[PDB]
Amino acid sequence: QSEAEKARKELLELEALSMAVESTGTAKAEAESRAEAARIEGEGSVLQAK
Amino acid sequence: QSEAEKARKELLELEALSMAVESTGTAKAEAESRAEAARIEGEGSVLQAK
Repeated sequence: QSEAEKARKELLELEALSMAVESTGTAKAEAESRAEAARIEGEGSVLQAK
Repeated sequence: QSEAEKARKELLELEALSMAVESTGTAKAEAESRAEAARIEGEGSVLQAK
């Protein structure tokens, strides 16, 4: 079990990176989809006001 | 049982590291996913206000 835990620490160190990529990708993809829509709506609003 | 406890201390000393990696990786992955989204929303908000 001690040898399994030496190996398991490295697996947990890798899962911490896989979980950071999956979480940041999801959060960034949603936030950037809102930022693009709000910029399109904002640039459109400047012309509509004109 | 005394010989088993000498070996078991080393296993528990290793599990304390595995448990620190699993807990810190989970906490960091969530917090950084919020920090990235809140930065995208903040930089987007500066342009929307402009």
